[PDB]
Amino acid sequence: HHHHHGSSYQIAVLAGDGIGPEVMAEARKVLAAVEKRFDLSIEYSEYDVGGAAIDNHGCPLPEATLKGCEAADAVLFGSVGGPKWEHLPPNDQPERGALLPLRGHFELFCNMRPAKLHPGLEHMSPLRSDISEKGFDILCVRELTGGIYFGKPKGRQGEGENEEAFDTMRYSRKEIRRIAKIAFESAQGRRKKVTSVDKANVLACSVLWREVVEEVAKDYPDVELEHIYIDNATMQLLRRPNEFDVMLCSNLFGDIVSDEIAMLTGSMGLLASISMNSQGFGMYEPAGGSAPDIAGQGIANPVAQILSAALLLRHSLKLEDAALAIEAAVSKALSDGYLTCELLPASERSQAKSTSQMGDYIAQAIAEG
Amino acid sequence: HHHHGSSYQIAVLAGDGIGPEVMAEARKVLAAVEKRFDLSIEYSEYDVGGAAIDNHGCPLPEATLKGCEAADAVLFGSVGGPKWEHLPPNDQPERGALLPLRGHFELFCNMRPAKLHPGLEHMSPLRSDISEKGFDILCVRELTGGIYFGKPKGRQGEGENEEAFDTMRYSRKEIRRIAKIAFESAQGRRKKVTSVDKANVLACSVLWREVVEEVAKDYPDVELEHIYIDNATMQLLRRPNEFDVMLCSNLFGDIVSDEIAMLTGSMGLLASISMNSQGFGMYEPAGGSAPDIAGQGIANPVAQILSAALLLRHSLKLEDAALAIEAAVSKALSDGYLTCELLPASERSQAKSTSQMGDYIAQAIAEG
Ligand SMILES: CC(C)[C@H](C(=O)O)[C@@H](O)C(=O)O
Ligand SMILES: CC(C)[C@H](C(=O)O)[C@@H](O)C(=O)O
Ligand SMILES: [Cl-]
Ligand SMILES: [Cl-]
Ligand SMILES: [Mg+2]
Ligand SMILES: [Mg+2]
Repeated sequence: HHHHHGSSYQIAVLAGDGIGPEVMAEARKVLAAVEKRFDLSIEYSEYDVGGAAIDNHGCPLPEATLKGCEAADAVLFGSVGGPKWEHLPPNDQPERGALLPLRGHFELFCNMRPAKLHPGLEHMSPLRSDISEKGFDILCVRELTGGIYFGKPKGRQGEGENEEAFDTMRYSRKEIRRIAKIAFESAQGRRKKVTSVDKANVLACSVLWREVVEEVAKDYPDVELEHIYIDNATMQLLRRPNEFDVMLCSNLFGDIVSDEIAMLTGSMGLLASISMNSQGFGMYEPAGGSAPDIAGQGIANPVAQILSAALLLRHSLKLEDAALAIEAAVSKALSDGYLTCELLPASERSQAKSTSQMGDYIAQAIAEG
Repeated sequence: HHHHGSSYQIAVLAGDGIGPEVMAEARKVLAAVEKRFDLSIEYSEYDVGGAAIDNHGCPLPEATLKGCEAADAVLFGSVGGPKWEHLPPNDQPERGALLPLRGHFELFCNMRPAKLHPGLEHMSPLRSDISEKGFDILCVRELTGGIYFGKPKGRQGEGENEEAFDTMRYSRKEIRRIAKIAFESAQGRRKKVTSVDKANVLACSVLWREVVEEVAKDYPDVELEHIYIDNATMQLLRRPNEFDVMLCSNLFGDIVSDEIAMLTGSMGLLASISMNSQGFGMYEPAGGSAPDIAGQGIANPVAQILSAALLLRHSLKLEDAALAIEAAVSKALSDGYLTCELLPASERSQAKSTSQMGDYIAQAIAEG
């Protein structure tokens, strides 16, 4: 879809399952405030995805939803999955079923998961206090359309005790180069360090990864490159998270490293995910899941979904001041002690703010300019 | 080679860096144990790793491979160092010794026991309210299948379409043999197995989870749960006391064991068992060759010493001898015999040397 100057921007809204819809409502409330403020013309089109789409259409990614994403500038996505549908066959489940085909179809090779310890919440981290007091801010860049996720041969053959399954990890120089360039450009604008995570002592793919990373590293002389094996990286993120800036990982290794870093913040309800292609189209979603055990109770933390909209404004729509406004309003809520239940002790449950109290505060803070 | 009623044969492969100095403490402890229990053991020493490169021109000399073939078990140190890290990859110590050993000897079973020792919970990089509760997690890693040894591997093409590939493969036989060991291990511990996979993405993990469900029916007293690798990395942070045995494929077990080792904050205490179906195995510290402290007499020998205890239990079936070493090491750690790295720098004068630790532990076994 190409945007024309003065036309409305088009956002496909795919709220999904569980807490998706209730936090999406708060992202739409904060977006309405931003639209009025910075003067925007945005149109929204809602589509089912995930378990909601299994329930309404019989599959997790209906053709009408694919077509609706194709017509938009950007997708604001909630979360999918839940026990209702985990009995289902594999290709048929909400997450495998919606997320892998979305990524493949739109060539969303670039995943970026920003995580940091926010001022005054260092204590909720599961790290020892002398480590969490040091802070960290780590951007994970993960290659999303290659490696072992999409490689073939992939399947199962044979019989008796010798029946075997197989998966193939594959990477080309073109695929490694595009993802490495995003990690180095990111690092150039942050603290100028890329840690590339591989298993180059075992995997041919990682020997090639490390070679092509070294090639691209030549074009970014201001940025320090280091390499680390995936097993050692899980250890070093525990011991010295303040020493990393941008992580650059393959598809499986980035799946792992981004989750470990997310849990090290102790505040996953704050975390957002960007999945983009080379034309600037992307989907923007909370890193955490559909949390079906609390769906509908108004207790979910909507900051991850709100931040997802800020990153959509910045990355796809290039509406930079609109994005920073959201981010400032979120930070003002968190420092003015507007916290949801999972960011307070169990004894302070009655000071917790609801999903809608949080969105109200953040939307009001946007209007205050 | 099998054991007949005669002397046991151990092959000693000390390797590089701190390998020799902590092997010396392990040999001291073994001498005490052979005296107290009247054991009959013969030892043979072989170069491996960079020592082997420097002396023989390759990291796993044919003499070293044969010396292991002739033994009931191997006591292994560590290999690697910056002197050798510039060489072509197959010529380097680790890749060139460990992967050929594992493949040659069919060491499909890797076991890495990890726990917070009493009084050292504060070493963990976890928040105190988590670490103070303790944990003890045994990682069972499948060691000779999956993407480590799968074929094909290599490259195709040229320029932008130069591409590389690796293949993860697993048969039912390979999943069932390593699942059994996790279930037997759990039955002797806290009766829970957590199988770590990525069954929403990998065909090998769909077959892993099916074969693990089959094997679990034979151990109805053990709780089975499945967890995806990315989530397992987060749940081991928040609730490590809730896990007993982890059951993992080769790459997933390489990653999960390393995260758990760092959750202890005391990697100098940790040992690794690599065994085959015949009970032959190689027993070694989980930690590396630490060349920047080699020869200083600062290295912690507990992981090497505990490697010799596990060799006695798993390969030699000498349970009382194994338990003796474990009791002596626990005595040392609770009686203020701790090395450099287990104490604040401010308390360095209270730290024990490599040989002071061996002496004390050997002295303690010499006391019934
Ligand atoms: C649901 C699953 C296929 C997915 C992945 O592995 O990428 C998820 O873990 C994620 O990280 O977004
Ligand atoms: C050196 C490397 C090949 C090896 C492996 O990946 O298994 C190491 O990380 C280990 O855990 O023993
Ligand atoms: Cl991958
Ligand atoms: Cl594997
Ligand atoms: Mg994931
Ligand atoms: Mg490892």
